[PDB]
Amino acid sequence: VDYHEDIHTYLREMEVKCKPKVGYMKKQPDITNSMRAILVDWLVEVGEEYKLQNETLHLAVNYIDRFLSSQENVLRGKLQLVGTAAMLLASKFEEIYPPEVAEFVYITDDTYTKKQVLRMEHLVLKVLTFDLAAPTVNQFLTQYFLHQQPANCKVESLAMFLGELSLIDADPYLKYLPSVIAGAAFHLALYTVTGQSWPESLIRKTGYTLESLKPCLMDLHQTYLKAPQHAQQSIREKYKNSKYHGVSLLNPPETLN
Amino acid sequence: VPDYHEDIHTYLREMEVKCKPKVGYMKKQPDITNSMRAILVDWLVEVGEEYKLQNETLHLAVNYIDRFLSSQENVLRGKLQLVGTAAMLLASKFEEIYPPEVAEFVYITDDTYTKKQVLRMEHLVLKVLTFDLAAPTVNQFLTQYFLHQQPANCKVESLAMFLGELSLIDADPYLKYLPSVIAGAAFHLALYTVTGQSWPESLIRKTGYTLESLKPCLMDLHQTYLKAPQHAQQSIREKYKNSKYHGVSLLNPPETLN
Amino acid sequence: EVVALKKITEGVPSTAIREISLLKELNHPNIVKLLDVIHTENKLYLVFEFLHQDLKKFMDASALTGIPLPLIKSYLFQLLQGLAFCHSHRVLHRDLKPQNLLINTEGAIKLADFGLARAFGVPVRTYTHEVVTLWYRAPEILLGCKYYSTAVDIWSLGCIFAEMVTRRALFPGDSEIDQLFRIFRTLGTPDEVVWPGVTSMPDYKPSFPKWARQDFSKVVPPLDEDGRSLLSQMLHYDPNKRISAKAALAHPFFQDVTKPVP
Amino acid sequence: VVALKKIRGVPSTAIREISLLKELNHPNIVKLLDVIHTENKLYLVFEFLHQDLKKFMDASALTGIPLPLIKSYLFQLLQGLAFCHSHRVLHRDLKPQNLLINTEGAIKLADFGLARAFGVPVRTYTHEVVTLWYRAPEILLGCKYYSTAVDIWSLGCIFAEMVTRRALFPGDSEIDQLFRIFRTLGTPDEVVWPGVTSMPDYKPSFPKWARQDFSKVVPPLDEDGRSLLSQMLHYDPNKRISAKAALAHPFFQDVTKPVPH
Repeated sequence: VDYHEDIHTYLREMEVKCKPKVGYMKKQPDITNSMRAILVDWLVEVGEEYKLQNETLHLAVNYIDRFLSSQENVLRGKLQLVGTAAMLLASKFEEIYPPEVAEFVYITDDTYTKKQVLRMEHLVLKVLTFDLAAPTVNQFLTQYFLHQQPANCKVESLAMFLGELSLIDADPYLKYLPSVIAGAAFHLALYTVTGQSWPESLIRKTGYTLESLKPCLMDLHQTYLKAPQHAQQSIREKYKNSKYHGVSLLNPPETLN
Repeated sequence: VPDYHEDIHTYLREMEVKCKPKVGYMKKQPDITNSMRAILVDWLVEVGEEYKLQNETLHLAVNYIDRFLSSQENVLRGKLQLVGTAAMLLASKFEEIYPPEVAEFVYITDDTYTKKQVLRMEHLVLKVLTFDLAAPTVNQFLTQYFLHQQPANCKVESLAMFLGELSLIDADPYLKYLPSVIAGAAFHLALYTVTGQSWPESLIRKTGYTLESLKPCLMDLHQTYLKAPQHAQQSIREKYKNSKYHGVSLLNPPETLN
Repeated sequence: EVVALKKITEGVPSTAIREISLLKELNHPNIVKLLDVIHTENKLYLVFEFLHQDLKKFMDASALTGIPLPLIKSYLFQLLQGLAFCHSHRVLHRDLKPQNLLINTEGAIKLADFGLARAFGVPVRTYTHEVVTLWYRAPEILLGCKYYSTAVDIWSLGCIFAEMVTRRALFPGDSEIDQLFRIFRTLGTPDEVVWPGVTSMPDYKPSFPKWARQDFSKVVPPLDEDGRSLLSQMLHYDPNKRISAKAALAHPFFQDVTKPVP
Repeated sequence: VVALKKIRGVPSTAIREISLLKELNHPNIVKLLDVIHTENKLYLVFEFLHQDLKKFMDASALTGIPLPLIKSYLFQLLQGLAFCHSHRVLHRDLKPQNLLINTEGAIKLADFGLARAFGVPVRTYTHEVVTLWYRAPEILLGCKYYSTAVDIWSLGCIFAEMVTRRALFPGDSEIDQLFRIFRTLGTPDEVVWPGVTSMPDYKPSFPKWARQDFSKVVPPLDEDGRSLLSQMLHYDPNKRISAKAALAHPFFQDVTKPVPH
């Protein structure tokens, strides 16, 4: 506890509005899910360099997806400029001290000039119409954590790890709401560390059973099993650190029942 | 005379220096030419005549077209007619009592362009001109100079308007000259042809222009007049055959000025 | 931060094209300031300076006492300055009336609503007939004359001057032919002596009744000789003899003008 | 029509103000009518409201704002705040200059420049944010975490300021602010506020003050009004009353909507 319940109701309302179409990429003619995976992988590395919050990264990915759902023809040469602006916007919304515009040039190695980034910023804001307060997997996770008292830090970091892994693979994660991936991620974290399951209080809160979470939980179990073999590796690198309790080093479970 | 004619002339002389395109802007426009522009303006003259529009309305549209093509880059040849249609629609809205409907500007282009494409070009021309639509024209200066004829000679007025109209067709050389100077040269050349007279002393004091200062523009206009029967664009010569204009386009031009 | 904001199938209407293009050339203490134009595909906004109230709402709130004579002199002097600036910049206003005149708390008054304005030539051509709100419309337009120009704006100011003094509209007509008769009852029926060419105009008829002219001491009791003199020059039938905004500024009536606060 | 209007990469204050305000549709929050964006200018168009509470208070210095109107204003302000916190928004700059009133008797929260969305639970956010006079003790003592409670604190200051017609805690610097709070509410300790002695900018040296009776702090208020104020100026931000629960205080049992002068 008297705002926690109204905020969860409000976030559940808005995660259905702040939405991209699943089948947007096949219409986007010069881009694939493959290229998207490499860009989202890159922003993690950027996040680490400038010690940015996880929320900032979750927001940027939301902006990028919604922008490709709207704009018709994005040339693959522009795809990284879209990402640089999305992350600049998210940093302005969410960080106390957002990195300077010159810093966001420095990391492209002068691929794009200052003019081009401020120009791409404007275009994104017009397309999204300043609707930048999007619900994230991170925001829902942060709410679920309050139902494990006292907090288990190892479960928290592993849930964040698994939520961040969902951002890379448009197929399949675009056809699940943030609240569902958070549910699947928390239950998977809780079961691997403690052997416990999606608790009764979070069933009362969300109205989600473990049956409803099954489709998403089974996709996230497979990503976790073969995260060692994935072409993108920046997230695993990130979560080996003692800041995140070294949770990427943990062996996944073989079965779930 | 009214105690604001003097003030209005001074104000137009100030503002004609500001609504200005660059001489040879067309060289920095890779897909279009002075010739394609000559064809466009000669077509606007016909559109004028079909819908009974005022000469002021044609003069404004040409001002809008030259300032637009001076600012925007890479205007393609399949759009040049759509720029022209939008310029004439805006000038109509500014200057006419009864402007033709949007449907009429679509209909004269024989459905090359949709209604939505014509309204988007109107939005675009207004954005580039920043709503500065109240531009001085040759027509506005001629109209003021005509009052210095006593008594009033409508045959001279008609030849003066015809020569000013011929100057809209040819970007080279008439972009080099201000509207006040082209009106001066047109009025003298009409006076001299019809009547044998010259740029009057009352207009030397009013404008500050001597016959000597008009000479560059007057030599270019004399060549345009002599050569007009051979020009590829012929809509102005046909328009000023009418008895409404006293058949001035059929008059023999003078072989010499001195 | 506090501003006045005008929010506009034939694209951009001719009223807005004329309002913006003319109003952005007019920079004078007695013409409302257009601060900015906001133009996108979907929407077009005119940002004007904020002004307290219009002259119509002030006259209504002042109806027991009337507007003090010194403040009437101040307001007419300022309005003639703004109108003179308009005519010097080839602009006819064509809808002067108390609802289109705005005042601040410091004692200023300004021309506004240039929606029915237009740029005029030297000389003028035929322009749109049946312009100006009926009550403030000059006899040239009512009688359907080929040509009208700056004089129609001076007529409107004369109707507004008398209205400030008497606290009622001078010519409150219900139709074109009812407006004319109300004008003829106060100023007399015009003829060829006082207005050469009057009996030739398209909407004139010889059957019109002949009223004698009325003394201005009865039409405008509160005014002195100088004020009656100025009002009668602003309401001259012949638009060639009607005083200009510029010449009116030099009338003896203004030879003691101050700037009182409302 | 008359409007309030703001012009000006694109600043963080404008990104937050637009994105958050356009979700907050409530009669006690300033309406953002429209946003026009060009490759040059960015325009925020707000509903016009007569004057700010600071200008009304000064113009009311002769008689002071009457109690029925004070009760009305605090009731409406708490409805707007309750709405903000319930759509996960902190204002973080509540002062009389940012509360706007109309002729018809309404009051509204304005200037969401310093505002932001908050997670549940909250992280460490911007080190110090509220204007010095209206700033909560937890910010001054430099706690990791602040939340909804900082807005209730600022509002409690505005409540007293309407009633007594002067700033409750008008301090010059951060350490002067505390000493002005400590004088009136008494020096806090482990009893009233479990935490204080841990927190980074707290010192054992801090001087002692005994608590002052609200009969003196805000004389003209009844028992119910004095009860609500102490519940809005409570030290521990976990035990400080919420905007929601404040609406159910018996102070409001007889609330109405008076018209200002």
